[PDB]
Amino acid sequence: MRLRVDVIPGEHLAYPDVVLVVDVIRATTTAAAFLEAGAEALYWTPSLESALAFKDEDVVLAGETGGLKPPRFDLGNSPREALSAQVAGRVVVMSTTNGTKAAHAAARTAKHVLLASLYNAHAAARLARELATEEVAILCAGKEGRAGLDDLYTAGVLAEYLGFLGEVEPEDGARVALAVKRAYPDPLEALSLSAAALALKQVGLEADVPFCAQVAKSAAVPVLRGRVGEALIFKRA
Amino acid sequence: MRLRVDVIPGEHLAYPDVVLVVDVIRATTTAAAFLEAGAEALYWTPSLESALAFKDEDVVLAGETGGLKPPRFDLGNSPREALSAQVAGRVVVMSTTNGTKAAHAAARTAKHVLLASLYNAHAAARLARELATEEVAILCAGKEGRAGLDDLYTAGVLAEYLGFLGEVEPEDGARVALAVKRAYPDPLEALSLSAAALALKQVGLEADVPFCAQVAKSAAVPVLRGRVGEALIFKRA
Ligand SMILES: [Ca+2]
Ligand SMILES: [Ca+2]
Ligand SMILES: [Ca+2]
Repeated sequence: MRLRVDVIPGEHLAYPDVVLVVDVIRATTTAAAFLEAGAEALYWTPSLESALAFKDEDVVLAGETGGLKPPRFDLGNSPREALSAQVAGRVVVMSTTNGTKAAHAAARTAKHVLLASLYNAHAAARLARELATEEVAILCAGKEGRAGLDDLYTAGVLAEYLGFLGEVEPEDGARVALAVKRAYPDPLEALSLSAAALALKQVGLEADVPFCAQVAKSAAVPVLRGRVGEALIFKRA
Repeated sequence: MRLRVDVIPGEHLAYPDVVLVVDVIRATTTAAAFLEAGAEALYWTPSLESALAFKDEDVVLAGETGGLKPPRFDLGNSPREALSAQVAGRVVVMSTTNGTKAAHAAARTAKHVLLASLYNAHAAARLARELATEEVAILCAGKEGRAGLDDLYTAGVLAEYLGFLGEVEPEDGARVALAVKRAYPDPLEALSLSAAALALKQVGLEADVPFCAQVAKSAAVPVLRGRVGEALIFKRA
């Protein structure tokens, strides 16, 4: 079973089998939290305006620009606020920056697209292995072409767990991700040292970092199951 | 001093101060070997075609596509062959797949561009610290949008040495590079597990890997000093 980590997305990159998309602070952690709270589905849109379009339907609008909730949205991108929100049985539309680009990119060629985080890591890894036939790839969203220490650490936790579950053939990115995991046995340390955590502290949202540093506290795995208009439709596996 | 590592190049990425460009297997190692052999200058172009335009009496053309010497070139990209080449006092023109383009990307904005490898690591790190005033960035060439374990290990060796010289404030990429260095006590293991080493084995050029794994065997540091047409002009510092 090949094990691959792409440290940043690339328009030209292709995925032959499974792809675990990671934006641990915060988009993919928030996505899992909404499904853990019972949301019927998550619609990930490619832009703020595209999410604003559902603003009339029976949905909850969640998202951020610069990490902060847009004035017309119901919720921001905090996974803590997502987990406690009244969304059971509801469709949540999410508009986030780095995370949606990565998912739309992987969705271009992958057979399966899963949204992974430290929060749902063991369940996400187990489903990836169950669905894979030749490769489990992990795509780290990073930020604007530069890799994130937090996403790579998460990819290292996933890579290590996948190795615990069965044999794996890693390539370079996966060896890099495992090295990042080995260097930070503490998930909260790896995440708190990251640029994404500092960005949240600069806008007063650092309380979200410990939530994102939780490991395997949810079995909710968003899986790409369809598309409507510009939205990718994720459902709980 | 800020310490930055970009795990892969990006067209829009900018560098405010010093950049150490790394393509350890093999372009930046080969660059240093040519200067160790006495070459007067290295002209790095961004394509085979542009390198060929510099053909002239006593000019040596070196390079590769798919790791192999192109038909019209004098030498390929082996650092062993570069070190033993008849290049004393001559201009060596090079075009390679990853490294020479990465240098052009950094040179668009950097104040200083140095070509770094394990082979000249300590001299390169010392020169970067001497020239820097606000930041030393290390640009890993990788391969076609994906990070290389070998370039990141090399960046970690450089990052560690820069830290011996004074205060460093690392960002995410630099912490990833240092984690890769810590994960591999033997530079030959990081390099021989890398996709770049396996790609050389596919075409029978793997004898160059041990050469690339030498640490601080040369004091020759190619430093950017000019540009003529499509060639970046590097001289021995
Ligand atoms: Ca992020
Ligand atoms: Ca290379
Ligand atoms: Ca030109």
